[PDB]
Amino acid sequence: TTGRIVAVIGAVVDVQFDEGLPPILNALEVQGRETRLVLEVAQHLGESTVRTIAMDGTEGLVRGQKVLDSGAPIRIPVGPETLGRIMNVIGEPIDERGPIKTKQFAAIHAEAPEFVEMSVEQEILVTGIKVVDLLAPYAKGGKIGLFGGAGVGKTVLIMELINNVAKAHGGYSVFAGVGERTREGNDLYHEMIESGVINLKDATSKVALVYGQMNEPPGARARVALTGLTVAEYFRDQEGQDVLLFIDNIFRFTQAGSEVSALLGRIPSAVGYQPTLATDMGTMQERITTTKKGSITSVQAIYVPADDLTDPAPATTFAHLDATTVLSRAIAELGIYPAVDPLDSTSRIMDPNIVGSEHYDVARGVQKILQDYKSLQDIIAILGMDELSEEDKLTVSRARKIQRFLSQPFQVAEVFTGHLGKLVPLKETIKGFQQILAGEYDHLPEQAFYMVGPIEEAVAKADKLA
Amino acid sequence: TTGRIVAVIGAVVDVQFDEGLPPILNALEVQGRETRLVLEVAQHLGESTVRTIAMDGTEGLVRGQKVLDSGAPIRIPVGPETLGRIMNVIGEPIDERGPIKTKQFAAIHAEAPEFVEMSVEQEILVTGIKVVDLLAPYAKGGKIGLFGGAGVGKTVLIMELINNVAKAHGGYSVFAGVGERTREGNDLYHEMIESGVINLKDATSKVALVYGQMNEPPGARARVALTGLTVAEYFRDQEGQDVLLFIDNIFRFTQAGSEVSALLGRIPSAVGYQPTLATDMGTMQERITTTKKGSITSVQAIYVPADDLTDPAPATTFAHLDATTVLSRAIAELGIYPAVDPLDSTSRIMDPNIVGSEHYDVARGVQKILQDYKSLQDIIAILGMDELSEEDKLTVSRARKIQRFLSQPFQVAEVFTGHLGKLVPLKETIKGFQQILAGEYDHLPEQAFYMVGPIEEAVAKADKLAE
Amino acid sequence: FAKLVRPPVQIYGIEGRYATALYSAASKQNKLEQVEKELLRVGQILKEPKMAASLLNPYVKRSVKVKSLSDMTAKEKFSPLTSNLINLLAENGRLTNTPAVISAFSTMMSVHRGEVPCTVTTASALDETTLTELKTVLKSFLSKGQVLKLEVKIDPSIMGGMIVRIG
Amino acid sequence: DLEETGRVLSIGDGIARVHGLRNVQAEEMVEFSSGLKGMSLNLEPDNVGVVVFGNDKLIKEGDIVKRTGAIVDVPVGEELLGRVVDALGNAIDGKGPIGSKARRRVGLKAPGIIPRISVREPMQTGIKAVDSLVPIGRGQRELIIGDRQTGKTSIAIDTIINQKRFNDGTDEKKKLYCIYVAIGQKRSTVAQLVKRLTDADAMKYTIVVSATASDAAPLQYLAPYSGCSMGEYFRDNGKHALIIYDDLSKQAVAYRQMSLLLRRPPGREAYPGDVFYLHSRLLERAAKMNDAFGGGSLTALPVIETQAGDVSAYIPTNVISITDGQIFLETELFYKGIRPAINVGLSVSRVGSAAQTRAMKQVAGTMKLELAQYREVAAFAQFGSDLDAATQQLLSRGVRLTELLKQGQYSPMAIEEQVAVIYAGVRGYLDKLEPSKITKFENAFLSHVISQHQALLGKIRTDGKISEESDAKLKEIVTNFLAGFEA
Amino acid sequence: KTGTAEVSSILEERILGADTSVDLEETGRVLSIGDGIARVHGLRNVQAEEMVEFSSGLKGMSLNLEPDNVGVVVFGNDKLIKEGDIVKRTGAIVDVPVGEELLGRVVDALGNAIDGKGPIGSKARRR
Amino acid sequence: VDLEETGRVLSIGDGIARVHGLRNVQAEEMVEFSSGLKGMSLNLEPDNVGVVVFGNDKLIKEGDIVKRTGAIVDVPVGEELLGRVVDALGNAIDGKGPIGSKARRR
Amino acid sequence: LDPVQKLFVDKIREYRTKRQTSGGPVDAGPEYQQDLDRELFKLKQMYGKADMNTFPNFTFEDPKFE
Repeated sequence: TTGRIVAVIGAVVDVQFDEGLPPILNALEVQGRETRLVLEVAQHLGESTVRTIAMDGTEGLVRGQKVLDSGAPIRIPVGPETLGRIMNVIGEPIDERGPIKTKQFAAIHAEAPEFVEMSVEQEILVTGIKVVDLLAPYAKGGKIGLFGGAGVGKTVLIMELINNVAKAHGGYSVFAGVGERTREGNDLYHEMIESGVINLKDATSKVALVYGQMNEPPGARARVALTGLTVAEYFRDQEGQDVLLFIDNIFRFTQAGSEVSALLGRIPSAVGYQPTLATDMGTMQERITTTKKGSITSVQAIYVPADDLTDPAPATTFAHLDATTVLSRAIAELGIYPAVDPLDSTSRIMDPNIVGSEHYDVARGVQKILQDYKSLQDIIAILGMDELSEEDKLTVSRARKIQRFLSQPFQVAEVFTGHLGKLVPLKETIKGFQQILAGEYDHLPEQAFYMVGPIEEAVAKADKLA
Repeated sequence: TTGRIVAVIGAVVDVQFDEGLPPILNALEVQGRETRLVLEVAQHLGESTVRTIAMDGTEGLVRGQKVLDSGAPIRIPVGPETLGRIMNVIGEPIDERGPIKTKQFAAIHAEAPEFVEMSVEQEILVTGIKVVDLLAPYAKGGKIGLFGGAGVGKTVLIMELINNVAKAHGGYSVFAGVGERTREGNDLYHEMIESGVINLKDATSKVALVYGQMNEPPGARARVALTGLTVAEYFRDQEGQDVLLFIDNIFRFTQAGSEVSALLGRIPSAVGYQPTLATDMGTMQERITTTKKGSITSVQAIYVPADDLTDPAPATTFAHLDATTVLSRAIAELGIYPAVDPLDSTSRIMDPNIVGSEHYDVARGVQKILQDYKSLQDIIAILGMDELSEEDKLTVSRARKIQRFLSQPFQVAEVFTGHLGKLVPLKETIKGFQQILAGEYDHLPEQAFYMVGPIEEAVAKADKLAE
Repeated sequence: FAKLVRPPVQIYGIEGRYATALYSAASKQNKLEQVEKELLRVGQILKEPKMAASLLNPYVKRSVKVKSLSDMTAKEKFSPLTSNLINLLAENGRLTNTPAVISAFSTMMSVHRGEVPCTVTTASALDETTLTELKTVLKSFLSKGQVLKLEVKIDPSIMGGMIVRIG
Repeated sequence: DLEETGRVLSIGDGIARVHGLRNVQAEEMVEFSSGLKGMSLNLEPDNVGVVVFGNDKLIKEGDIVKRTGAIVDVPVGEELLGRVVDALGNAIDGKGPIGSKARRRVGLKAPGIIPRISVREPMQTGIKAVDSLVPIGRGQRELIIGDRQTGKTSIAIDTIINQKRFNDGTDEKKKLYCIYVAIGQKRSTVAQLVKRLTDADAMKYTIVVSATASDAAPLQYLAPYSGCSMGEYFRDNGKHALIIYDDLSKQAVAYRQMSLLLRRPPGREAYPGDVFYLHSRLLERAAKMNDAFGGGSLTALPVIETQAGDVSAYIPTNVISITDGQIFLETELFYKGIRPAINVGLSVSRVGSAAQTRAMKQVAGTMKLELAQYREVAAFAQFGSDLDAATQQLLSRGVRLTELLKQGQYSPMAIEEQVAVIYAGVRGYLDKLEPSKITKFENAFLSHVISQHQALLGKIRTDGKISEESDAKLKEIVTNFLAGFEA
Repeated sequence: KTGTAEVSSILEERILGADTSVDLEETGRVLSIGDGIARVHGLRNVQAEEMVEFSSGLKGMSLNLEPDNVGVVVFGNDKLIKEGDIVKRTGAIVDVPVGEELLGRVVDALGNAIDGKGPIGSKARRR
Repeated sequence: VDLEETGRVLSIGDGIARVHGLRNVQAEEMVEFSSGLKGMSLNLEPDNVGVVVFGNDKLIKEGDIVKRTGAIVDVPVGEELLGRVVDALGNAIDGKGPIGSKARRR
Repeated sequence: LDPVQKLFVDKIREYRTKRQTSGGPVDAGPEYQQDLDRELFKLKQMYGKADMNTFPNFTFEDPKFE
């Protein structure tokens, strides 16, 4: 079927499709598009006119120009063949490596799965990072939102996560570069290649990259998320997957929506924010889950808008967050990669009623102790440890061991850590810190714990010294 | 004349009258809504269409429906039989004991009584409660707004006043429970019932209750205001009466106006308001007065949204008043009830003249000390103490005693307080604080002053508080 | 001003706010029908550009557009108040809009008392029906035409889909 | 057939300008072609501004709008006691549909004064802190306030679990039927929750009206009204209902939004004004009724989660002023681990005494006040430095008592247990102990009585209330037990 | 404007062009009224900011000289009026009574008593 | 003529030419006014073209023929404006006479 | 067909055909089967792997009295 450009006021393209008006969400590919310019039906304004959205660029929008309903929402590859591949929003090699084919293509509207259809009861995806699991238990199907110091090997870490998890767990990955810097993604590209997390040779990487960078128009930038989702559901259910969905950076979603809203004759509510903010959010959030088979776990780069989180948007976000991650320079500075400040690595669902009590307690002991030790960092800053007793010495030392012990070396940033990385199963992990808590290894070298994944290699390492 | 409802966009009922439009304000009876749906003509929208307002709600209306002008604005039952009753706008028995059989009917409209026909300069109605009278003495027949966040014992407090005062008062009273929790009104009812002042044996009482609860569709809440006025006016002038007019809450009223403003196809305002707020009020408040024929001392409870006063509506409000009771959320928050910000609750009506200078002065010193005292409070708050002046210390403490001395617990509501601490007849009040001014008390406690009555007893309590 | 008169259909007004004028106007003076036919005429008397397309050409001065498009021509026998309303829609640019007023109108003395129910295929076909009696059936019989799967379908007319629709 | 049908005049933004069906009975939920219902809110002449139930993606214009000819009602019944539904009372449980097939207009109003009857009730939460300090009676709208499932939600469970005792008891008033209106609460959240409630099997006397974090906005919006209609049924059918609205913050959001999208403004905080009416209309319908209503109740537990403790926050101010108190919970305390976490200063029942239980009152009434001071000196006094023993004790004791108002989540109680542990502190017994041991004490203390002083419990239970005698038995328990409890 | 008189009644006669012919020029019919805003159809010839005079006697003023009607702020009631009410021009904007006998006097802003000292004398009136 | 490759200035506010016609207009084509003067046709409304006027309203008046050039702008490019101060047509203001750049690039 | 039960017939005889195929009703075919194979296997993952068609037997022991 056809549309006419009847009005262009920018990328709100008033299209009159006159062979009926296909339901909102239908993708049209506009005819006369050299620059294959997809319009999504947004409103049926009537007059056989729809308000549609360019998710693409324009010009040569010679009026009345012909527009073609694809009869569906935008269809994009689904199926495994996306891994290792970078597609634009509209599902096309911006890896610039020829077709990112798949087998199945999908119209990308597909929303909010039924509550019963989940295994309504969700479960930690084991990261293996001691600290990670420990401090913020990461849930299969869950949304974890990654607040974090910039460029700190956020990415490095992340790459490593793919390595440990997307590898060790059946975890797959999606990278959705939503509104990201094309450049950083470029850089990153090379980084990924480099890291080997992405591979070309074989494209049997764990990650399909979808980018709908700043370059995209908001609708596109906005929408690269559903697309990414659409695949991830594919893998999730179909490939049963624990998909890791890196949605990077959600703020850009919010931003994309919000922008349009006004123009879209929608009151973009508080702060400008699209009145639907939540609903947008929700409908989307409901697609992130351990269904029955598979989980789409969303690893969400979260730019901290206005570093404000009461910030209605974040307030909403809170609802969407089971576990919250702030990556911390403070820590980083300590040479500790992980740069995680753990106090910001929580899950609201913390409790012993919920996050159960050894973990929790050991942790409680840990947050407390470390802090207490931190209280001592102020105290010691004055009094020195000399004026504190051995339980303090101990705590300090332990805290310090623990400190180091959160450090796990990195294959990637051998530059930051100094070396090749590890992996640490949880039992060992908690045991590890619990053990340090038992003070067992005296205070036989604590720098041993530095950049060692499992606790033992440090104990051993303490010995090689001692 | 008849209209048919042509557009219903909520309880903004657009009626297109198919013939003659009576002037705006005609109360219409909708032909069909047995759910006695008065539409009040609001606008003549043009081409024999009016915007009318449902007071009521709407579900079930067929777009079509015939409306027959009730041919006037609202006629309401008036006269004394409304005393001891719950009337709504239409004076229906929310007493739920059947009608409020009157002689008199009324347009719920009434206008501002002539300026000359008013009394020109009124004379103090003392307010009993020590702190209150003292700092805010009122005028007999006065309009007092009680700004205060509702429900903080705010409401309790008004009741308590009523208790002290409305009790103490004879004349009559008009009580309007607007927009307030029906639940509280229920209790209150029973309480009055109980009190037998809501006479269970007089159709009258001495008090008429008019209600325009929250859960209502707006018009009803909105308009109950005029109604209540009509009655009280009825009593004031006609019954020559010293009426007490209790309103809870004008805030909900104002809000009701504002809410509609949009819907009324008008612009809302700043903050959404009714931009006509002022005219509405001016005219309304001027409907209020204490003329010669009687006096209405109107105690008007004011929920102040988010206690923002700044907030234009309250900004306006102030004009209407001549006594403001500004409650300090903070003080209330100190539990301290009295909770008022009295350097904000005002009357110019305090006088060396009228209130005699003693009171007055004693107050001026008080107002002063306190006014200074706050100023620091903050500084010092973080800026701790002493490398300072301790004379200040003296005032601080003193201020604090005084502070506490304003406090009187909710005597009656032992349920809320468990505490009594009484009312202070005025000389004793003046005396009280004056004595603190004499500062003899000062080696004494602080909560002695808290939640009590007569300074003597407080003193007694001081001693006692000193074990 | 006047008082409300509205031939059966009747309408909603609005681009027929005029229609309704004449649903009171034509109606009154009961050149209801004179004009009723006028309108019909006008429709195609209209339809060709000329001094009409004139308007489009913004730059043609409405002032004199009326004196041309309606002076010599639209008063050719369209006048009573009819040229004046022409000259009103004229002013009020409702000329491109006029067809719809006719549409709106024309369900008027006949079709004024139209036929409505929304009924499969070539559905109703504005006629007349008397609600106390059935009129329905009759019609159907008359024909054994229309298209009903392509045209309105067994899903409406008898749920082809519904059995699907339960699941 | 299409007999009388109308065409979607326009659609965009889920606002269907609907042409035709013209004589629509107001606030008829109508049905569109799409299965989808909408309710024809706005009667403009030439069209109907139609609030769409479900969503506009589906939609195509000119589409047949059918009257449903029904004014919004929601199913009412009791078979939902034992069920999870969506707001329209249709399941989501997937067990197939509820036995409750009665429907009831949600368009209903809050009864009058005479219909109503004031409180004098207790209403037990099993959360000691709560029934004591913010003592609860049945019918009451009261704000549950707390900041981001800060156990906020947890609370509701403990109470519900407490109503277990009644519905599993036989209560003729305390048999509180729980209506859980879940507003905005993601499917996971709910799914999860439900899973628990069912486990708490409390689900049996419980309706869950469910607006998760998926709904069309009016749906979320509607959900409470749905609940509203239903709970009044119990209330009025003598049955004693409990509704949890969690939370209106979201509902309002949807609603404002709804307005906004309707290009209807709002006011303050971007929120429209008669959202006040919203809550009022909604909440006033929760009440404590006279006997004509079988006396029953719909006790309303609205939940508003403070946003950053902010309540001045117009809509919170609103709700607060409606509620007859708030239970503000001190979230940092929660986070300190303190569960309950309460900001009891910010927890009030202005009411107080009509809403209490004598058993408890006998120790707690007195205690509340005494605590008023302890707490007062916990805050008032604040240094390093000591005062006197009294107060020092009060702090210590107080602190002990603080543990007592905690309750490791999902562990409510029957009145005697609460009173019991309380007796121990009030009456001086455990000023002594420390928090670390309080908690322990209680455990022991309970097993002690559980075993033994079941008598006494029996009594306390019996009278619903303490006796000095029982006390004397208690006196012994505590002392002795206390001794056993350490040594 | 774009609806009114495009719709009937008002329109319904303009068609003919018979409706006083039209006039309402030194007259108006209240085109729409509500709320002290008399949109007054006609008064067409008007001065700017003319105080006009009502069929309810009253004044309002034609500030807004619209090509159709007059936005008339009616300085008062709406419960008097119902639409179409005749507004007669005064051909005249406000000037106000001024004088020196106002010294000693409380008048309303009309420069009319409210003083209830009976009336004032108006010597002058002045812009 | 055209309300295609010409338009009549539908309205001119002041520098916004709502231009009647041009209806085949590309998105973002620079147009040329009957006054030379270019404007660029951003909003193709069916009824007008919102055209940003690269000129002033004291320089013309309505109904004016606005002609398509058919071009979306490119500006001269090359690499010899090195020295130049130009207007943003990629053409001078330096008053050296012209530029060096005679290739143009979008 | 809308002697409405004929649409039940319309379905039903194609149930009659399908159920009067094998597996009772089949034509679901191998694609269904791979889907099955996963969830049927995936079930076993939650649930253990042995006597899902026979009775599991068990054993009883102690470490020490620690």
